[PDB]
Amino acid sequence: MEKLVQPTPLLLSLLKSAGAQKETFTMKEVLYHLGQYIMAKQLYDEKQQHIVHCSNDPLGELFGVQEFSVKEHRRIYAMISRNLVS
Ligand SMILES: CC1=N[C@@H](c2ccc(Cl)cc2)[C@@H](c2ccc(Cl)cc2)N1
Ligand SMILES: CC1=N[C@@H](c2ccc(Cl)cc2)[C@@H](c2ccc(Cl)cc2)N1
Repeated sequence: MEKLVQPTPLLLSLLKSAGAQKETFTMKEVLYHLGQYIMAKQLYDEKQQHIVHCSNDPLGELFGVQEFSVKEHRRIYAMISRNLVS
């Protein structure tokens, strides 16, 4: 069975605002809901669509960055892990 992870309060609140309805998730599920949030908030750069703008959004504080690239996967996993229960 795939390992389930447990978002801490702020990430959990974001995930549920995006439609999530449980407390533990596979990493694939966490990433899915985050992608939905980013899409819904229109955070992608208009010309460089790999870039997510966080400087005007609470996601910036959650991840601790101003922009990130969807192509930097290790970085994204790290930003999520800081928001998972150890
Ligand atoms: C969950 C997801 N599906 C893709 C998509 C792509 C286009 C559309 Cl219309 C819907 C979903 C992608 C996306 C969303 C927005 C942008 Cl700017 C770039 C990539 N995110
Ligand atoms: C273009 C695209 N690829 C997916 C992905 C899936 C996994 C990873 Cl590590 C990167 C991009 C998804 C995404 C983007 C950003 C986040 Cl935070 C979550 C999901 N959007």
